[PDB]
Amino acid sequence: MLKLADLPESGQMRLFDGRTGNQFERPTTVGYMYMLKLNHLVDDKMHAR
DNA sequence: CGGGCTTCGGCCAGAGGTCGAGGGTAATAAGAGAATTTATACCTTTATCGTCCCATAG
Repeated sequence: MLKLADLPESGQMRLFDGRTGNQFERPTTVGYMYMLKLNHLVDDKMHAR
C-alpha cells in the first residue's frame, strides 16, 4: 500500500527541523494516528484554596 | 491410678495504600376532649435613680 501511494516502503523519511531547518541525520516515523481526547480535562482538575 | 502438665484444636478479634474526581440517596398518621401549666396582658405599688433648689465653708 505504501509503495502504491508513492511513499517510502519503510514508512520513514528524514524530517526537517522546525527551528534550525536542518535535516535530521536519521529518518523518523511519521503518519496519521487516531488520537483521542479523554474526559480528564485540566479545566475540571485545577483547584486552589 | 488420679493428677499436674504440655500441647492441640476450636473460636473470636483485628487489620488490611493514598490522594483525588464525579454522580446519587438519604426516613410517617386516632380523634375527643379534659386537664394542667405557661406565656401574656393590664394594672397597681413600691423603690430607684436621674434631677435640681438651697445653705454653707472657704
